[PDB]
Amino acid sequence: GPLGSMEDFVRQCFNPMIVELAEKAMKEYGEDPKIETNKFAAICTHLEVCFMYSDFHFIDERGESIIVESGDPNALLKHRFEIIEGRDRIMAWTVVNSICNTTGVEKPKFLPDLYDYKENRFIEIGVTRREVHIYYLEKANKIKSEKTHIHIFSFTGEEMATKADYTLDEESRARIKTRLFTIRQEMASRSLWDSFRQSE
Ligand SMILES: O=c1[nH]c(-c2ccc(-c3nnn[nH]3)cc2)ncc1O
Ligand SMILES: [Mn+2]
Ligand SMILES: [Mn+2]
Repeated sequence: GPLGSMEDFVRQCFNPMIVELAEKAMKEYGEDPKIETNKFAAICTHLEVCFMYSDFHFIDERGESIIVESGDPNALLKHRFEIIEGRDRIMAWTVVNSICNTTGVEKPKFLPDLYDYKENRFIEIGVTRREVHIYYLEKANKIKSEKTHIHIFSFTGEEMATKADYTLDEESRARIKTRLFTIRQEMASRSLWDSFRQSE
């Protein structure tokens, strides 16, 4: 079929909030979304997975973890996750320092993606177009800090997580995998996938 533009794919297939946050992130690092387009799409995808990982997960009045998918969570519930990704560098470290001084949890050396108030740990989310194990190993080597939990998704449904602890229920992680499958399939119909995959 005809080759589409990755720009078009991104703007048509990700929520505008995600696209804007990705643009802001690339600007901050001196990267042009209109030239590093596979990167733009990868940044959107990862950001979306971070949001999806956190979506609908609360902690109840009794202090326990619950899932609320209706868009009307009662006011006494607290979000289970803090989202660190998507924030500019100053605000991200501000949020991390806050958590670390509050919870007593040690300070990471690089910004992680989420903080889990149930499991009391930072999470690094990975999304890879390669084998999850190789990618798990790469993230781990950069982290070097036994505290941060790593959770890797691929575009083909494989996951790998620290100590085989997957944090979330199967249905939550299936939502993420279904979304990644949808992204891959749509890129493929626009003849964007092979390149996108190979560029990692
Ligand atoms: O885990 C994170 N990953 C990424 C990410 C950034 C760029 C790319 C990329 N660049 N060129 N192609 N892809 C892929 C992932 N950003 C933040 C993360 O926490
Ligand atoms: Mn990150
Ligand atoms: Mn990440």
